[PDB]
Amino acid sequence: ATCADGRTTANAACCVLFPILDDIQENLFDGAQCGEEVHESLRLTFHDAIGFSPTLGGGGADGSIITFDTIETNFPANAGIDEIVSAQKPFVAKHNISAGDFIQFAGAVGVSNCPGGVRIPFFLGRPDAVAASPDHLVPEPFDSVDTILARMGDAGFSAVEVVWLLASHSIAAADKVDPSIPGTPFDSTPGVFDSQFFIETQLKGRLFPGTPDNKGEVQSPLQGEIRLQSDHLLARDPQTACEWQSMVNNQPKIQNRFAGTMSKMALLGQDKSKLIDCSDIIPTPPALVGAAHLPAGFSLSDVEQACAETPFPALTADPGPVTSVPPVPG
Ligand code: HEM
Ligand SMILES: [Ca+2]
Ligand SMILES: [Ca+2]
Repeated sequence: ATCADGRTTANAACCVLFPILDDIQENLFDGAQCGEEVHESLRLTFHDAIGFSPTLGGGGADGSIITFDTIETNFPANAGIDEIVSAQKPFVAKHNISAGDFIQFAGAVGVSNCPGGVRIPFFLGRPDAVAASPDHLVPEPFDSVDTILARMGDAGFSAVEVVWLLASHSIAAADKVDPSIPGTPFDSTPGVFDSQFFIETQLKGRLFPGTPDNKGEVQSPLQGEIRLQSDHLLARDPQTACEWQSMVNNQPKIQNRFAGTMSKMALLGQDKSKLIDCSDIIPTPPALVGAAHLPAGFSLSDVEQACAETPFPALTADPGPVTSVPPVPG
């Protein structure tokens, strides 16, 4: 098909996405950058989609977190999501796609702006949300590993799929875990979709980057990096540790598994055969920058080996003394 301005797409319903793409790239993502709004938009894909259970209910990736914002943004597990919901709302109102479609589209577009990123398949045609998600369907960083894995399992994901989705934490920061240090990333490269998250979570902890005693947090290996309790434990648990380690220095696996599992997440509560493929709209991401490494000052002895089948790979360390990670600009 050929759209209004001459750009082409396989299925013509998808032409509606071109003006939306242009608009969000300029006016939501600050000129196609991999920064705070991209990261928050990716977080939103999960907080919308995971509100799905075959028995507890919820419509999954249905836009409910926007349409029923006054209910959902008040769930404890959704703390801080109100900012990005408020930012996306006027875009949904202005454009001609459902809220569910918009959230997944914006996430996919955003990930495609990040160096090292991947093109996530994107489907059009989710109907409007019917009801708010039930509460207590979004995992929390202080939930037991088995609780997180069961919740994700209930939604349809294997333990290895949870690991692949958590590649998202390679382009990610926290504002509410430790409110004294908002914008503190989960890896040293929050502007690059890379394996540093999987590496740096495997290191022995050293310090709290801000205050002690925050729920859902444990010690981090680096000033200016924060470590979730859940991420600490998933890197070490027998169900997930070998898969976690397998991501290290394997950019093509990170990309391919993230794209496939994000597609599956984007379709929770939906039927792919009742939607239209608009994957060819997503831009081509920039190339990976940087290579897999231990942080400056670290060595292999600082890695906590938790995969029983295979030792952690030796990686070279950046040169020089231990440095600290800059926060993500708000
Ligand atoms: C498996 C269980 C998960 C837990 C317990 C978890 C927990 C968290 C927490 C506590 C934060 C910080 C929020 C704040 O204080 O500002 C966060 C951020 C984030 N999460 Fe996860 N998460 C999980 C899975 C995922 C998944 C599957 C995705 C996929 C999209 C995702 C994407 C993100 C992103 C991109 C951010 C960064 C937001 C920003 O930088 O503005 N998370 N996550
Ligand atoms: Ca939802
Ligand atoms: Ca990264």
